[PDB]
Amino acid sequence: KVFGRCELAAAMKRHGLDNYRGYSLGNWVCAAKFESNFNTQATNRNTDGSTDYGILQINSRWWCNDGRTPGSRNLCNIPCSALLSSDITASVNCAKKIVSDGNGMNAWVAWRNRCKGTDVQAWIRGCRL
Ligand SMILES: [Cl-]
Ligand SMILES: [Cl-]
Ligand SMILES: [Cl-]
Ligand SMILES: [Cl-]
Ligand SMILES: [Cl-]
Ligand SMILES: [Cl-]
Ligand SMILES: [Cl-]
Ligand code: NA
Repeated sequence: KVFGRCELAAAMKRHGLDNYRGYSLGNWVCAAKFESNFNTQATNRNTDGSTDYGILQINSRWWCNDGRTPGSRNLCNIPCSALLSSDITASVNCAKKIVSDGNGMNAWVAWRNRCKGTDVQAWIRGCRL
């Protein structure tokens, strides 16, 4: 599914991401735009052989099982295919674990490079929330 900006903001608000560990909703919407262009089916292969999955590009080295990342962990206890669903529940529940891991949203390279320190409230402007 390719979400609209406000559609995704509403879905993330309903799943408890607004101010989760102090990160306002616009941070999560901005991260999704630049990681995946709001497409749940996005995949990208890394040099190390791991793959990033779904709207928040969650990596198979640590967070999900894809059956082809040798010596990896599955800390979210999910098949990586679950992260590509039109239902963002699995992605949101795993993202809450990642952002609690000590580096906050710096875990998402596109957030650090494109969202951090910008006016992220712009990402939820005009939305009915
Ligand atoms: Cl947009
Ligand atoms: Cl915000
Ligand atoms: Cl594996
Ligand atoms: Cl594991
Ligand atoms: Cl699994
Ligand atoms: Cl959803
Ligand atoms: Cl933090
Ligand atoms: Na894994």
